[PDB]
Amino acid sequence: ALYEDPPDQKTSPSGKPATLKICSWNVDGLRAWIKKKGLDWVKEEAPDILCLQETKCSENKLPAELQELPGLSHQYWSAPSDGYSGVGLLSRQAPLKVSYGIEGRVIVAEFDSFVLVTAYVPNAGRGLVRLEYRQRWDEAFRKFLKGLASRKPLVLCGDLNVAHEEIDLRNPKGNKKNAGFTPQERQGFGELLQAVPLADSFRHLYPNTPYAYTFWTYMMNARSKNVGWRLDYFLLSHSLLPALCDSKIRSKALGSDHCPITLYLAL
DNA sequence: GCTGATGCGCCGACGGATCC
DNA sequence: GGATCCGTCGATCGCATCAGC
Repeated sequence: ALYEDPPDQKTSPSGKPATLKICSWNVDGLRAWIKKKGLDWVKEEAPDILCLQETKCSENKLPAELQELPGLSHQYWSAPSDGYSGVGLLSRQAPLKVSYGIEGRVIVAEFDSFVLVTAYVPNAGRGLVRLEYRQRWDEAFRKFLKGLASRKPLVLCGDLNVAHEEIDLRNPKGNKKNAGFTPQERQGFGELLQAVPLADSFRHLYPNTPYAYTFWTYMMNARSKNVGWRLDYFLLSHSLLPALCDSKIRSKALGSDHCPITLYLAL
């Protein structure tokens, strides 16, 4: 069954209008994604903040298009030290603080009224050869997130590399031993929401909506059949739920095997 | 400088067995 | 004997290095 995202709800349930638009995208390689017109999609979406994962591109190699972004001119990049991984954070307004780590996987940006964490969570790998690291990472991430000095509410977004529940992927039965849908990963997502605490923005608004995916394997034309996974999230502190207008899956924006996701907050 | 081979990280389809 | 459950296998992309001209 295919899916079409409901229209954009730009007003919080109390009736206040959105004032912050946040977009997150695993881009499957930034230089490729630019060549496939992904920057055209960003300009059409006009986010206040743009979070990229899997840039596979060090800063000296960022295409020049990236300094032709005047609405997103405060840019911060993090790649591993040892053409793989990599994350990026672009913002209309300069943040108050920017830090990296908890690897080239996490950027922390403090804005006026909240703290944005974008994350590219390590993959448990084919055959699960990296699942134990993932579980160790999950726990270090959690403890890092909880221990964020600021009393400001938390926005965490990006590629979290797990389909939380069976509703979040097409083939839950046959993927229960596969990376991204192990009991160990699902449990990890569960602990994060309660430990921190955090809420799954998309399902707080659409708790029963099936077939909403942010990832489709390139193989076997899985995207055309909407055979996919929900691997990309916005996660909110409980106090930011009143200001939550909508959380979107931009299924039609091409350029990666991940699609963009977008958050509308009313601050 | 540029190309192509190769290596690496990143499951849906399919075949066979069991169950009522 | 249709439905379901289980294990096996081939395979998309982007980017790196390496070899050659």
